[PDB]
Amino acid sequence: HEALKKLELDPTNEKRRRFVIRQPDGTLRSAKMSEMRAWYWKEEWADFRF
Amino acid sequence: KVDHFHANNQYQHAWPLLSHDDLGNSDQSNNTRNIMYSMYLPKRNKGTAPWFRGADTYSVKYCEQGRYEYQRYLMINRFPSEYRKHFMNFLSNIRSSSGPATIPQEALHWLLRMIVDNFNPQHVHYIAAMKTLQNAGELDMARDVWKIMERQQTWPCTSTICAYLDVCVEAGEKTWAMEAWNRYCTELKFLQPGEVDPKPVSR
Amino acid sequence: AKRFRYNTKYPSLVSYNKLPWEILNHETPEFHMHVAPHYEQIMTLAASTHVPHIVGKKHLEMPPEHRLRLLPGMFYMLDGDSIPEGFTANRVLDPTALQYYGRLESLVAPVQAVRMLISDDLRIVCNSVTLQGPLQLPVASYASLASLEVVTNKASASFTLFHFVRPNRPPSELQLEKYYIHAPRAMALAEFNSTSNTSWEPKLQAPKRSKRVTPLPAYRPPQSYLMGLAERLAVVPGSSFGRRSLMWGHWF
Amino acid sequence: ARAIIKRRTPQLWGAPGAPIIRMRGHHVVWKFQSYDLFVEHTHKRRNSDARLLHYLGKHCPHPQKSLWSPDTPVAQDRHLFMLTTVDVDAFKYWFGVKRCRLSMRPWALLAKAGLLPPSLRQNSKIMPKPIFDKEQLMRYYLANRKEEATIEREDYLNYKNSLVKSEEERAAERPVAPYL
Amino acid sequence: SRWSSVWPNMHYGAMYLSYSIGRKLPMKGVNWVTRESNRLTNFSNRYQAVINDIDVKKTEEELGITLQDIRWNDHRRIYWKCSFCGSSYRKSVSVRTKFHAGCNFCKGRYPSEVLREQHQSLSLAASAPELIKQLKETDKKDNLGSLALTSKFRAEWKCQSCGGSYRASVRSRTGMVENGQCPLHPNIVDWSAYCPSCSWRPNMEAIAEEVQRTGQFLGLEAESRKIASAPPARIPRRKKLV
Amino acid sequence: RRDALNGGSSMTLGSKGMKLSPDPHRRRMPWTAAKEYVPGVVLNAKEKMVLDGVKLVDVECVDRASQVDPLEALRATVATYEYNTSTGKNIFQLASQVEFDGRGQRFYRKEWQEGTYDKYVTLSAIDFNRDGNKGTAYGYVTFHGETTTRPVQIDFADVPGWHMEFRVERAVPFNAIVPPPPSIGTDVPVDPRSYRLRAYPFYDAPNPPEFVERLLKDRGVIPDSP
Amino acid sequence: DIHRLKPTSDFKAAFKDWNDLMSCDKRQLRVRGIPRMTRIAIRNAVHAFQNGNPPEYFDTKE
Amino acid sequence: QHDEMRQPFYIHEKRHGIFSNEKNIRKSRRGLPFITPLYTRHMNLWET
Amino acid sequence: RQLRPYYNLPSKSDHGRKMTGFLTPYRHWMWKQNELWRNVHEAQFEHLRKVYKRQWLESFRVNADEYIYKYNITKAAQLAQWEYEMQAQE
Amino acid sequence: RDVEEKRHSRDVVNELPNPWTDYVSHALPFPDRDAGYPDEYGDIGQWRAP
Amino acid sequence: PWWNFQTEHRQRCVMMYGGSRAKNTHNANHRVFIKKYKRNAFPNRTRHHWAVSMTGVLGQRPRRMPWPYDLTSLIFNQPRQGSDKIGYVVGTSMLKTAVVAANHMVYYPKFNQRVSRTSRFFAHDEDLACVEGDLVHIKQCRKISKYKHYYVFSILEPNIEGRERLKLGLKAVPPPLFGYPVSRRIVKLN
Amino acid sequence: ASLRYRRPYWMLFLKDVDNWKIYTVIQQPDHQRTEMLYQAWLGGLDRPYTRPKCMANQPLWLSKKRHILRKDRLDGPETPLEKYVLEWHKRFHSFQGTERPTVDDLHTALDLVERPLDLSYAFQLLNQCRNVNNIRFAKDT
Amino acid sequence: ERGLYFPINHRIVDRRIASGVTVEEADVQSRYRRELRTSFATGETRQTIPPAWSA
RNA sequence: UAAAUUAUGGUCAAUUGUUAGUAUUCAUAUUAAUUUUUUUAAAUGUUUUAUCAUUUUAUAAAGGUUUAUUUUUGAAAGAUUUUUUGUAUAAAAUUUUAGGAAUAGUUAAUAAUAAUUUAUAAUUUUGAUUAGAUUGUUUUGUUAAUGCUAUUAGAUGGGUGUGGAAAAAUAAAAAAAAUAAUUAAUAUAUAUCAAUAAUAAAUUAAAUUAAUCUAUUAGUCAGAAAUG
Ligand SMILES: [Zn+2]
Ligand SMILES: [Zn+2]
Repeated sequence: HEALKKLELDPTNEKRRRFVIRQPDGTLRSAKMSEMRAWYWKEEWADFRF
Repeated sequence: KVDHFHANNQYQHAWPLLSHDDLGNSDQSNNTRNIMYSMYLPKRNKGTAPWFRGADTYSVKYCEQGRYEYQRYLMINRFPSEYRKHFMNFLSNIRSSSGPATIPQEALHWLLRMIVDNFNPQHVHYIAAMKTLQNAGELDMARDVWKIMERQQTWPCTSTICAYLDVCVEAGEKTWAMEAWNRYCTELKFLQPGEVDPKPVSR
Repeated sequence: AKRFRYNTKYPSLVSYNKLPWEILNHETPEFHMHVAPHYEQIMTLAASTHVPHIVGKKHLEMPPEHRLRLLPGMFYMLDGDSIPEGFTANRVLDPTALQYYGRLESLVAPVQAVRMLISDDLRIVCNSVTLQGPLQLPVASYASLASLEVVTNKASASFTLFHFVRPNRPPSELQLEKYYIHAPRAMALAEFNSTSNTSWEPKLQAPKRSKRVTPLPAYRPPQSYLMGLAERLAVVPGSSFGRRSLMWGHWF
Repeated sequence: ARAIIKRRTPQLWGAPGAPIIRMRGHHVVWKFQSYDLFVEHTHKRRNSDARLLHYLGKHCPHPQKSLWSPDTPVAQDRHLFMLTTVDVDAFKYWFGVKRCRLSMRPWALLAKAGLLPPSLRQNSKIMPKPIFDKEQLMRYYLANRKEEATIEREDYLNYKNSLVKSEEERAAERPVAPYL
Repeated sequence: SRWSSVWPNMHYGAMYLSYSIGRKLPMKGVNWVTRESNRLTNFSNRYQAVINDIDVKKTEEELGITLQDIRWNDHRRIYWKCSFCGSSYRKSVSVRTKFHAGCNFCKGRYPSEVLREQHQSLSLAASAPELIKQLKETDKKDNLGSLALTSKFRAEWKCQSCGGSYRASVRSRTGMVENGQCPLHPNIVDWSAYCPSCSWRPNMEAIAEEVQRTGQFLGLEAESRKIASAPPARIPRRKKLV
Repeated sequence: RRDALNGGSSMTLGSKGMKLSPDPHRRRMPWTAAKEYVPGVVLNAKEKMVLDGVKLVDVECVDRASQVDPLEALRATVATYEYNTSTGKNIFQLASQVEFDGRGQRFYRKEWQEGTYDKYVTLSAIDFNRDGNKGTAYGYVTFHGETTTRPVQIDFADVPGWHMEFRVERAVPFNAIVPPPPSIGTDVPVDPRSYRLRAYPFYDAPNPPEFVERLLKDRGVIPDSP
Repeated sequence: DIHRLKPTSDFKAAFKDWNDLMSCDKRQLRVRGIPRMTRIAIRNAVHAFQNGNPPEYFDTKE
Repeated sequence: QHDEMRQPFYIHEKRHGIFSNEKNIRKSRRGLPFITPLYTRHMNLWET
Repeated sequence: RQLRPYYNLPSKSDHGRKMTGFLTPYRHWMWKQNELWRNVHEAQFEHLRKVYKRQWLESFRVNADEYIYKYNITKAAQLAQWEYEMQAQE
Repeated sequence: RDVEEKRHSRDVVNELPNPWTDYVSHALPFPDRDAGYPDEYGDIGQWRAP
Repeated sequence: PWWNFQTEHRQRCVMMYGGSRAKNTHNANHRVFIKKYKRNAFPNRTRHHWAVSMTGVLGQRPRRMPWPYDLTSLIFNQPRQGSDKIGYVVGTSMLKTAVVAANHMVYYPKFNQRVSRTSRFFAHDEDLACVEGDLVHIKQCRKISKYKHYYVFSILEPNIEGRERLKLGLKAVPPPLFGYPVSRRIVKLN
Repeated sequence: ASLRYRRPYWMLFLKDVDNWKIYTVIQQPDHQRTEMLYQAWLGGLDRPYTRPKCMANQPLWLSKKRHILRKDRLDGPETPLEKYVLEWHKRFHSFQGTERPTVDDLHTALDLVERPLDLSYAFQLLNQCRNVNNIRFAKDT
Repeated sequence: ERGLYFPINHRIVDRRIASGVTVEEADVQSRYRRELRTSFATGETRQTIPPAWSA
């Protein structure tokens, strides 16, 4: 739930979102941050301030 | 919803951008920065700016919430006979949920799920649920049934105090029982010779 | 597959899908099919303990108005065969009925004769099974058949069982089950107290066996065209007894 | 159980069938073909809803690239990715607790997930199916034996309750002097 | 019929299919014509191995296009022959001069597309001449004797059973893989040492040998070999939670 | 339901079997329980090719018009009998011959001695219909030692697949009720020399090596070339 | 060749050798004029064999 | 067809007891035009 | 399906079925190596169908416990407010 | 099962949690927090806050 | 997709990033009315038909709609809508049976306004107490006949005038002076 | 492959009758006189009759009436065995009998032989006691 | 021919009869429209009930 | 009947027509269409079973409906050593047509009643019954927007009353009781009513597997552009 991406991408949250990448050698591993962020609707950020 | 021509639920959550072949705009080698803004990021109407449902376009009070606080006391009333139905059902299902396969904890689960259902577990739903975990020797569970009865701030009737007290017997902890004594089964007085034995139901 | 709750479907003034009412009929071998394996447990009973109404001294004497008021369900064993009053007797030699009494006779004194008696009222039928000879049971001194003077007397004791009922009646009002009290054989223990106590030496351990088991004859797999995997087929290991996951001994 | 059966579309038994974790997906042009993974019953009406239980996810049969991560010098990461979104916890409740039938293409996926063991029909054609014999099977169990006192535990805490209220830290629930 | 219209799939190399009216028109009207500064052969100094890998006869005969008629950036779809391996394709001088795009088989002579030269994965001749004898004769073995053991090069070889031509990866043959790729089967040696149909036999030999030795076939024998041979010394075990 | 295989499993649909329940599966379909069926089609396939050149006589071939040479009617008797013994003998053709209707004699269909199967039917009664070869055949069943405790009706008597090795000891007349066989654990104690049990409730015989080398050959562990 | 609608017998010619039966794909078969229900069934049985099932199953046209 | 412009599913559970749409899934004439009226709402709205 | 081996027992009959289900004892033995490598398989597949009742319940336990610990603070606080507004109304 | 468990315990890389198999993170039916949904007025989850 | 522009469309199969998949039905079609009768020959009597109908329900327009927020939901909490209904019991002449006439809520979104509406119900009353007019509470149950799914769950005010009117003997309520509206000039003289 | 649905219930478990679809439709008034004629055709009766509401297998009673009124052939009984053969084909060949022949009633028929004709007759009664009624001949047959 | 088909006057389901019993085992035919009759149709005036001794 | 801010807090509302004295949602525009273009479909033989039988496999033909369509474990999921239970038909809100009026196996109570039981019965102008169009309540189009204007396909009686549920006389593209098979999504020219292609419509080329297609009309007084 994109409203709560900063929650569901925080290790301290036990209800964290779960992503797994099974490499092509069968080894399971857990996501990269970039892939985690891929699964939400596109996040724009540009601080015009300075 | 699903597998009709117009699938909705697969777009209902967020899938990254599939660039596997020319789905029309040479999606697979053409990388499509501006094509996404103008074209595939949905819009507020034809031509309006790209609406971004992003995870940074939601208000920062959304992350700072504790759990289940959005949930308000829901006082749900159900017909009388419908009360009876669902009562006998969560009773039957604390006694036995699945036929032969249950873990002991299915009463406990069914007591809670009675709670989460915004239901009022009667004392019979407590007696039952305490017997069925005593039988199974899940006494820490027959205790947490006490604690559920207590977090409910409920008044264990004589039957229920006897029940939990058996549990203290079997687990062998005097403390566990001393508080039930201190709390509830103190104003219990033996039947003095003059007074009526089974004082009638009153309310 | 379990049992549903209520008939919500049909007008109950016309009984529709109801499994029909079993009626044991005295004419046909079904009567004895049901009342036959029951007698053997009342025999093991009256050979273990004393139960009152079994070992009478004679018939019951009651007017034909009250005959059906006490008898129906009366079952007792007399010293010898003798038709009670107000009855006629019909011997039976049908082998398809007699066949059942095999388990009766191979556990107690073998059965000599079998009759069906009908009252002159036509409405009280007494299956009367007369037994013969030395019993196979170690009848206990404090039995009822022990007071029947049969095990006291030597061989050639012809005692006889009677079971009265009304006819055309289901196997429910055949009050022959209420004596299914199971009492064991203590005569078996009676060895270790009398003069065999110094004669018998018991061994508590096992002896040193240096020899493994001699194997069965080598297995020749079947050669007929088999039904198939008796697991997948829902057929109990011998179509007789066992567990469908304990599929021992069906061809393999 | 029907007078004139529906011919291409009979299942085994009954009108509302057992729940099954199917992985459907509409047949249009391959480029536009991705799979609606979802719990549902066997015997449906013509569409995928009337015995739809619980949308379970979506699969992309088309292996996509690392255009969400940078260009690593790491092979297994540069390989195409095949992506799917499950409903892990309602799958556990349906499959595990309500016992819905796990069809073979969906299983082919979740096997790759790591939830379920790799299926029956991921047949390594290149190795034969096994040869069972009681002599060797019992001779092994003879050789290596595990105990009742190590097996009953795992049986319990693997099919029955497993939150061991640590006997020591059940002390935190046995009150102190004001009520002890 | 109908499915004639379906576009041919495009992968992660294929750029613009040019499969509709406006998809070709604005590129159709580019009436190219070869001038002396267009002429590829004027540019041998820079593009010597682009000159030396042209199937010239295959081109002219089939196309009506001459080695002289070739631009250095000619968009015409001509045929070439790899001067490293020796396979034939139909590739335009444009996507071969702009991008260094070539033979679909010499695409993988280098072990991993990503890190192509860094591989110190050893060569073929200086490492394993027992492949140098089974590889198909090319007269380019003088150069292929440097292909890495880890190369995905779909190299063609002589089999030993059917004598014929079987094409397999140099790595899928040799067995060893550069540290950190997708590794290949434990038995890929024994299941590509032969022909795609005659690689069956050298396998079930040791498989039935154990059905005989043990009266029972269970793939777990390699496992149990590894436990009866390789004791773990100190493999850290996690503090239990129960 | 009551006893499905390995419990209730669902990695397939076939993991239960071609029926999940030794019980019926409806209370309105009593017959659909699981009995040990023995082929009805192929073991009611009476070879008509034994009965071709015989010039049969029908029960309306009673006319003098149709009466045949008694030598050819003898051809007809030998033909009809060889015609019924084509697959085998029904029990009602087995134990019409043996004295006392074979009561007490332990029958067995052919499989009931082959494999781990070890069973007989210490038959207890036989009753014949007007047409013989049909009727009600009751018998104290005996599996791997243990008998029923009452005479049950015997299934697939009226199919031709039977045998019996009449031993004179079991000749039980029409006057004495069949004394039921003893079971080897209960009614008679066990001896390790007179009877030894073929297979127990756990037992499964080692692999027939002809079957192991057929399966190897087919599944391509044993090379199989023409 | 079991099904009266999967007559795999009719096209023993389209394949030259055993390997060109075991290595033609389900689209390589539409290359070879083999109609729909035929080539799917060919592919079924071919992959059954590939594993170790020989097509030893009964013929029900009749 | 977006959900943010919709009141979520779990509110029919919070109204009619958790997992009580399933007993209507398993119904007979479920799907032809009508279904069991699914009471997803804001909770701050119930007439009840 | 239930396979129709060409070495089944062909019911030599024109009315029902030219091939019946009646194995040659090779089949009832081959069918063995068939239906035990599936029960080697669906031993883990039904070992899980429980483990995901040890996992989905030993999680609904914790989470309904926590949902009630929070909906109880909420239930109790809204109940208190109803009592208070009852006072101010009086 | 036994020989596979022997080799699995022999595998060092194992004995790590695969959070897809180990727990059902939120088994109840409803989220732990209001997630961008509408409000009494329809103020869709973006036009509001909790 | 919908948010895309006609010529910027490519592929009507999928939706690439997100949005609403839906079939752009063709509302713009000039539905018509084929006159199959004559302005003086119609096989109806009351409501003649002479132009296209707008069809639907929860679709007609003015868009009336269900609204539970009425008197009933202000007074009673309910398990399911319509359970509890308060009205002037009107009509009880069917022995042991009451007709309770109580209102619901019909909200008009376009206008931003309401009108609650009338309905003569059936309501069982074992023992025949209520008289026409007692403001009563009525609750739902299991059905009681073809048409009564309700029962008189209380009285909120008994028409004491009426009860005494019966006790004295007269009709607890005089009957309406005139009938239903007719079309014939009924000439009552003397 | 169950005909449970296509035909009415009581016709569950009807085999070896041909084309039962006529009794399904036997109530419809045209088929009614159609079978009024088929029953009169089969005869044995006098007044109109059809097989009752839900019967396809003709009544056991009517089948016995026709099976006993069908005149037994051999109107020329002369020798002992022709009389005995009429009696035997009334005993063990009247409809639905429960008695099965006796070797002692084969003996009498077998001992009424004068001619090769009676040789054939008692020989066929041997045929039947051998193969139709499944009996055991005496020791001395 | 002059009313509903399965009237609710006779629509009754008694639950002091065990489960399944009316399904497939046994018929319980009775007259339930007198045990389901109301105090307004009989006359039961619920008098104060005295207990044992005072009775 | 008080100002206040610890400074944009809680996430985009915004209307683009050349008219013709004036009053008035009303020709010409743009958006969504339809008219319009073959890149989504498609085949026959359901399948087991012990056998002339039986186990398994239940809402697309119409049928004309606006006080309308509603229901369960007993089938199955489904796990044990046996007899094992109380959860279902009900509803509730919304119902069209210019000129508007009477309708009827009837209403309630008794009832496991009354083809002739009792009665001051019931539907209706809060718009009934007849007849007419019409598939019924998260799918669109336009609009900044209350609106206006859309969404399919599915339930058309009972008659031996089988089944868990009549929904049952042919019209998947669900693997359908042994792992068949997925190296597969491809489907030949066959169809339904869905499904918007003119996909860089004109100079620099397609790190392809070289596959389909040769590509066009408008106006020319107002108002871009005219004469013979
Ligand atoms: Zn090359
Ligand atoms: Zn080779």
